[PDB]
Amino acid sequence: GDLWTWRKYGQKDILGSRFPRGYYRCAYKFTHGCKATKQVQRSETDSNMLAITYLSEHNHPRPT
Amino acid sequence: GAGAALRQEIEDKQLMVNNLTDELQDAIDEANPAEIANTSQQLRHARADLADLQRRFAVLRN
Ligand SMILES: [Zn+2]
Repeated sequence: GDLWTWRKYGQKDILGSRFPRGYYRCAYKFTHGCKATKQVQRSETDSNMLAITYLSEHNHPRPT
Repeated sequence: GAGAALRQEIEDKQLMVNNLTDELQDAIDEANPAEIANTSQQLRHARADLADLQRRFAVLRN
């Protein structure tokens, strides 16, 4: 799951994967000064697995 | 300012450049020449993108 709003600022070609890592920053980065980011990795092999790395908590509640 | 999205885009790119730099230095610490090649190559592209967005800004200043 994930209850926050994000904007993808970049992706990296990983070695031994056709699935690039997504680099996401909070939609509120600019409006609210939010520092929060997350990195998202899917696996072409393992179908259902999803690997996310969250860096920094949000400086606001999650929105409706 | 009108071209304030250009200010945003720039910082988003500068952020990716910082991640790619972190990883490149992590890869140098780990002595992983394959990951050095991968990250350094993609860091050139990211930094050129950054350079291009900054040229666009300097234009508006003028
Ligand atoms: Zn946030």
